[PDB]
Amino acid sequence: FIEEGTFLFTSESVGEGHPDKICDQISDAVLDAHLQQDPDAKVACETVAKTGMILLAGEITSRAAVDYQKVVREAVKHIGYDDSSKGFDYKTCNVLVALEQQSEDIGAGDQGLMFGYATDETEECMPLTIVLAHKLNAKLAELRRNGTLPWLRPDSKTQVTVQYMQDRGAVLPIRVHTIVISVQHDEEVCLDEMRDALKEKVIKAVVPAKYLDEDTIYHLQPSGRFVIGGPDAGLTGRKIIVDTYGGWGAHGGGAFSGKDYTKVDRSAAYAARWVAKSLVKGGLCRRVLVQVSYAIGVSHPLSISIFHYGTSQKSERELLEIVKKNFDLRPGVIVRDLDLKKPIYQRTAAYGHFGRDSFPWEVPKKLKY
Amino acid sequence: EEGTFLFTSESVGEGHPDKICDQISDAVLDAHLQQDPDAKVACETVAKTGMILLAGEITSRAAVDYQKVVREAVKHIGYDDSSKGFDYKTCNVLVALEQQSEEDIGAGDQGLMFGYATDETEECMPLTIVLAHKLNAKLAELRRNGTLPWLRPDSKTQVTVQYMQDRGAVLPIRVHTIVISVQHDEEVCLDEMRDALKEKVIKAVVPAKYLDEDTIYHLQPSGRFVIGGPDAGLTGRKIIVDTYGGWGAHGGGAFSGKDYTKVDRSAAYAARWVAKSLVKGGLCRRVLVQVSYAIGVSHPLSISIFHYGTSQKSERELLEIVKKNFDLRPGVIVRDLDLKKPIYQRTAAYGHFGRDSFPWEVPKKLKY
Ligand SMILES: CN(C)CCc1nnc2cc(-c3ccccc3)c3cc(Cl)ccc3n12
Ligand SMILES: CN(C)CCc1nnc2cc(-c3ccccc3)c3cc(Cl)ccc3n12
Repeated sequence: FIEEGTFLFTSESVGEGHPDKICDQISDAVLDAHLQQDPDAKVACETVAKTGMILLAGEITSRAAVDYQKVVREAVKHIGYDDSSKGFDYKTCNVLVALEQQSEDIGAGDQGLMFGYATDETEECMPLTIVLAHKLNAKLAELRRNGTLPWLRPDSKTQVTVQYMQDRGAVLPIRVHTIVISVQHDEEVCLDEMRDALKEKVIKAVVPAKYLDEDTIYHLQPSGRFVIGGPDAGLTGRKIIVDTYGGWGAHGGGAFSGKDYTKVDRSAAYAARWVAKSLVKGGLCRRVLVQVSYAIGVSHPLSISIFHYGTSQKSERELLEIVKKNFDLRPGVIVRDLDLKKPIYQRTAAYGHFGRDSFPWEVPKKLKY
Repeated sequence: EEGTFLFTSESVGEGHPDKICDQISDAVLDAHLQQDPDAKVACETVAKTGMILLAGEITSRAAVDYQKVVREAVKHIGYDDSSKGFDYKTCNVLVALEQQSEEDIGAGDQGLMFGYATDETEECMPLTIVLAHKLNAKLAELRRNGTLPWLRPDSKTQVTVQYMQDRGAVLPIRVHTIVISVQHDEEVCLDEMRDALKEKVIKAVVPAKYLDEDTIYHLQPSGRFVIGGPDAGLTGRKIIVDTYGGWGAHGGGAFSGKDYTKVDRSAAYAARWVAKSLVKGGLCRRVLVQVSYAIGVSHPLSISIFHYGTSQKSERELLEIVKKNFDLRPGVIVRDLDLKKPIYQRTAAYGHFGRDSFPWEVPKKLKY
C-alpha cells in the first residue's frame, strides 16, 4: 500500500546561457536601465536571440537615455559568452534595435488571469522539484565563475523528479527519484570527468543527503557532447513555467520579463504569490492557490479565487475575506506595496521569480483578522 | 454557497499579434511537411508594426516560398489594408531561417508535458476555455460571412464560470462574467457593436441554461478598438490559451513552429490523448497526466497520473492501464497519431484540444 500512496512529479530549470533565458535577462536588463533613470518608464521589450544576433522589439515610453548596445553586450558578457568558440561573443554579436520609443485607481492595462501559489514543503514556500532544479543551475554557474569547474560554459538544463506523498491536501517530498543535467562545456574535458563532477560537486552540494539514495537515477550529460550552446532562436517569455512553480499550482499564461509594473501579467502574479506566501507563512494553510483576473477597463480585479487544497480549517470563502481586508490588488496599489519601480528585475530573469527572499513579494505580510 | 467558486479562462482571435505568429509558424511547418514529411522545423515568428520576422532552423528537402507562406497566412487572417493596421501586400518580411538538407529513438530534448481531460463538456474540456475559444471562433465566422462586416481580425475574450465540485468532479453552474474585446472599423458605433456582441455572438455560443440576468457583460470595455494586430507578437506566448485555459497543468513548452520530433508538442498531444481516453473510457471523470523526458533517452523518465479523486480505481491502477494501452516513446507517438501530416496550421488558433478532427482527440478503446 506504499506505492499506492506515492506519486512522482517533475520540474525543470535552465541556466543563464539557455537561449530563452538569455532573452529574458536582456529584456529585463533593458527594463532596469530605463527604471534607473525613469522610475515611471513604460516598457514592453521582447528579445530574440539567434546565431550571432540579438534583436530587441517592442514599445517604450520613457525619458531615459539608454545605450541598448551597451546594455545588451554587458548582459551577454555577464552571462559568460565572450568568444566564438563558445558559440557567442558579446564583442562581435549583431544588435538590432526595433523599439518604438515615446517620451492608484488606474484601470488594468489589459485583460488576463494570473496565479499565485505557495506550499509548506520547503522553507521558501516553494515546490522542492523547482527549487532543486534552479539551485542545480545556480551551482553550475557558481562553479564556472570561480573556476572550480573551468570547463563549464553558460548553457545548461536541469530536471528533477521527486517522489511525493500527499498528506491531507499537503504534499510531502520523500526522495529524489531522477535527476537530469545537461550543460555546455569546452572541447578538452571528457565525459567521465564531467559526469563525476556533476554528481559529486554539483548534485551532492545542492540536494540534501536525506533525499538521495542508492536508487536515485542520474542522467548526466545524457546526449553526450555539448560543446556549442547558446543561440533555433531563443525568445523572451518562453520559460514561464521555469519562471514560476515548475508546473505546480497554475499559470495564466503571461510572461514576466521585459514588462514594467503596469503590465498585470507581472505585477499581479507577484502580488498573488505575495498573498499565497503570506497565507502559508501566516499559518492559515499549508498549501494554497490564488487566481486573480482583470479587464482592460477595470481597476479592481474581476474576480479573486482561492483554493487551499483542503489544508486549512478555515473555508476558502473565509480566506478570501481575510485577503480582501489585508490586500489591495489594484495595479496602482500593488506598485506601492511591492516597490515595483525599482530596477530589480534582471535578477528575477534567471533561477526563478519566486522562492528568493530578497524580493519584496517574498516577504510575508503580517495578516490581521 | 461555501462549495462554489469562480474560475476564469481567456482566448484570443486569429488577429491577435501572438496568435498571428503561431499561425505563421505552423503555416511554415505545414508548407515543408506538404513536400517533405520528414522535415525538421523550428520556426519562430516575430510580428511588430509593419514587419514579420522568421527566425530558427529547418532541415528539409522542401522548396518553400517563405514570402508567399507568410503573406497568404496574413491574408487569410484578414489583414489586407493599412486602415486595419496591417496589410499582407505591403508588410516587410525578414527571413533568418538556417535551412539544412526507429521506435526506440531518444527524445530530442528534455522536458515535462501534461495532458488533461474533464467530463464537464462533451469535448472533455473545461467549460471556461471552450466558451472563450468558441466566442472568438463565432466572431471570425460572422466576420468572414459578412454578417458583421465591421469586425476586424484582432480579438480577446474572457469567461468566468461559477462552479461547484463533488470530490474532484467539477460541476459548472452558470456563466458569471464575460469579457469581449474585438477590433472594428471606424464607422460602426459602440452601442451597435455591444448589442451585436450579446445577441449574435454570446447568445449564439453560450447555452441558455448557463446565462441569466445576473451574468456580467464587459463588451468592448476599453471602447474604441480600431488598430489591432502587430508591443511585438511572438510565437509561443499563448500556451495556456492553446491548452486548457489554466486548468490541469502546463510544462512550459510551446507548440507552434515545432515539428513532431519535438516532445514539447508530440508528447503533450499524446498526454491529452491518454487523458481523454481515460475519461471517455469511463475510468474517471477528470484526470491529469504528466510525462517527462531526457534528451537521448527513448522511454519517458516518469509517467504520473492525478484523478483528483474522480475514480474508484487508484492512480497506480490507472497507470497500469495506461502502460498496457499506450507507448509514449517519441518515435511511437508519431506513428500512432499520424503526426507527419500538414495539419498544424489548423491547431494554431482556437486551441489545440477539444476539437475532434484531430487524431489526439479520438479516444483510444482501452483494454484492461
Ligand atoms: C493518492 N495519490 C497518490 C495522490 C496523488 C496526488 N495528490 N496530490 C497531487 C497533486 C498533483 C499536481 C496537480 C497539479 C499540478 C501539480 C501537481 C499531482 C500530479 C500528478 Cl501528475 C500526479 C499526482 C498528483 N497528486
Ligand atoms: C470547496 N471549494 C469551493 C472548492 C474549490 C475548488 N475545488 N476544486 C478546485 C480546483 C481549482 C483549480 C486548481 C488548479 C487549476 C484550475 C482550477 C480551484 C482554483 C481556484 Cl482559483 C479556486 C478553487 C478551486 N477549486
